Amino acid sequence: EIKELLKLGDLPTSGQIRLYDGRTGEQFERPVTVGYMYMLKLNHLVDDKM
Amino acid sequence: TEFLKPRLVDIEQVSSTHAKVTLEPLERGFGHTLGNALRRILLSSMPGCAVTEVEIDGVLHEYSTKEGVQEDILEILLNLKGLAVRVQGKDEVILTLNKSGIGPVTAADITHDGDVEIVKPQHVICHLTDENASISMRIKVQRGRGYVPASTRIHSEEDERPIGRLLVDACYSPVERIAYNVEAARVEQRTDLDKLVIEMETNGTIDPEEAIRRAATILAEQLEAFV
Amino acid sequence: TEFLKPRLVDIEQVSSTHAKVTLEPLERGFGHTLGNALRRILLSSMPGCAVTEVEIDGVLHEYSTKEGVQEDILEILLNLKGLAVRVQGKDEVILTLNKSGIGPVTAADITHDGDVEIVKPQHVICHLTDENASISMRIKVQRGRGYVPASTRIHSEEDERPIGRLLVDACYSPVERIAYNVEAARVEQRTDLDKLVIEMETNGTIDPEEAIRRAATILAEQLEAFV
Amino acid sequence: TTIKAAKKMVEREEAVVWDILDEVIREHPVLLNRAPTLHRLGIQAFEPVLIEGKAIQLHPLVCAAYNADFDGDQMAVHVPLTLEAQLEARALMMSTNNILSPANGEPIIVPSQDVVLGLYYMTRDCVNAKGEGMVLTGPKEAERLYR
Amino acid sequence: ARVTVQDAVEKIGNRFDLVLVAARRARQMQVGGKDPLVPEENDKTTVIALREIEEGLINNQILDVRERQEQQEQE
DNA sequence: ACGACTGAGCCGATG
RNA sequence: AUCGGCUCA
Ligand SMILES: [Mg+2]
Repeated sequence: EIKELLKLGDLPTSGQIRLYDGRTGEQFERPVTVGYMYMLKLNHLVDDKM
Repeated sequence: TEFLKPRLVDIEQVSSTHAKVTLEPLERGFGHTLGNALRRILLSSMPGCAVTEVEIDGVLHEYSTKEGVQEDILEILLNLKGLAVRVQGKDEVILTLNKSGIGPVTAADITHDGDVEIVKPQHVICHLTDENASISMRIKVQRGRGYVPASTRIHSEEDERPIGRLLVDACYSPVERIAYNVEAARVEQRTDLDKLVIEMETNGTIDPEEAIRRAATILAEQLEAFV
Repeated sequence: TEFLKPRLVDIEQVSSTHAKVTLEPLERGFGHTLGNALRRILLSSMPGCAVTEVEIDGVLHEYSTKEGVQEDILEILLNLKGLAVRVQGKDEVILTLNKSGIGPVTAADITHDGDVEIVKPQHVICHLTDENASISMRIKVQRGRGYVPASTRIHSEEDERPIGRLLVDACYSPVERIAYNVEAARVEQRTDLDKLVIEMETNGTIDPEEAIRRAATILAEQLEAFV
Repeated sequence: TTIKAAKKMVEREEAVVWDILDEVIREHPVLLNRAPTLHRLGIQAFEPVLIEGKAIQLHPLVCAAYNADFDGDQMAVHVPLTLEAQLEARALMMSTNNILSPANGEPIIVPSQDVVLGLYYMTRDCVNAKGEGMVLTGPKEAERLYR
Repeated sequence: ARVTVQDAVEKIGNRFDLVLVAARRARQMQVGGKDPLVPEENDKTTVIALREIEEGLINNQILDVRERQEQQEQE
């Protein structure tokens, strides 16, 4: 189902896409998988651990 | 061997935020050198006008709130943070915002002062509900560069600040997005060539024009130890 | 608002080929801007004199060989490739090399012409064994920049060449190797800060010193349409 | 002029403080510990330098020597005092003696994980990529022909 | 000696008497002044004891024979 | 018939 | 400070 939704917003079915590197402004010699993810700032930062 | 020197052809204004910039002619293997090098300055650096300090009557700390207001203090600090501002002459400026009644609170409700020119006259700052209350506040705007938040400002000073003077982190850097294209230039002399198109998006606090000339100055400024 | 301006600290000569160069201080996110931008010029656009074309009597193609010679044609093409040469006036020059007998064949066995000055008078070109044979050849030297090999010279060109005129790839860039390091520099108010060390290797046709100052000039030279 | 007068210049965060710090950390090593210390490499010495934050940094190779991993971990950090303590921390406990392993005749500090894939990606054989039939004039021409 | 002490270990012999030959030598150049021989390259008295072993000098044979010298100079 | 991991965090409750 | 509670390596 996900594949068939990518062809709605037009983002490659492969999920890997072309990006460019900072430092250099020079290519990445292969498509890299990218996307949106739910992460956590779970408890105990560094501030309470040092 | 003689070096071609690239120039400006046309500036394509699309909005007070967005603008492309076309550049030709650049010799082979130079669209990658500069375009990248330009961008690296254009994000990292660049002197935009932004909000730093605020005071409000009837408020003690940021973590409290004011009656007849939908949004919280930190929320209004947060809405002030992402403001758009312009300054002509002096560096540091003190604004006065006074609005009262029902409905939203847009920036155009601040006193239009001489040097002061606002980019977005329909930006969201704060909300009001009850019609027997208002909000008066002294906001402070500054020109700097990069990101000196409130945190690094609580340890390079010892004369001490008063109560009510809250601190927003400063978003001095104006630009929010940038890229660069590498297309083939058709000059009517040589066909080997390329041309550099730099897309940008911003808050309008610095013009798309100066921005480019101002950054390449900084670039060269660094190169002055090797000539 | 004022920006830090980086300078030269020390030049560490290790050989007439190799040299590191230490640079401080550069603000955060600038060791990547210049070091890269510098290198891109330093390889692809610094005008050194190098070998391009050769003709030899009694030879048809590069894949064959000549009698009384230890080394192969491609091997002698390969030894010509990595030559050191100097030119004063005109751009393109035609040399004549004539040596005969037993032992090696160094460059000092070429006719010392006016504009022609050789850097290494004991470089290895070719070897001879039997003492009843010799080698005569017309070599061609040119000033360019970067790397236009033999391959791009056989393609998108229609001028037909004769038989015997072999092609070596051109090593115009006098520099043969380069990198750049990004280490930490420690001021007593910001710790983010860095220093730029540029390693290089070369044939000595240009000094490690001028090279850097000469390239950053070229860099800035391009930037002069935006100040 | 006293120990206490210095007790104010330290706390004031005066600049000259950090100056001396750089020449103190110069030629004065450290002990770095991970529990469980199942064996002896669980402690090693590493000549530190300064880097600001709340967080400690480390090598990714000795990752394997220690019972270690970067995911939610912690290291206590002792300091060896007497001239001896320092030098014997350099002479023995230091990481530089511990490339080979105690238990067996294999080096424990090996190219773990990522450092690896670079070399495979690099060295990996082929027959067609970008052009061929080349020669080069040493190891130097190669680097030109890549970056 | 900041990177690797492999040359100065096998000079005296082992790694344990690289301590009590250098501890004794790191002690002598910390108290009553004492001479810095191989250029004091900034460094501190920590490295110096070992650094004298890296250039053909300090040994146990040279710390129990030259302590008789400071017992022939104070009469 | 005996023997019971190595680190430190935070809270709580009575000799 | 002994015990009880609960997390992360
Ligand atoms: Mg783990």
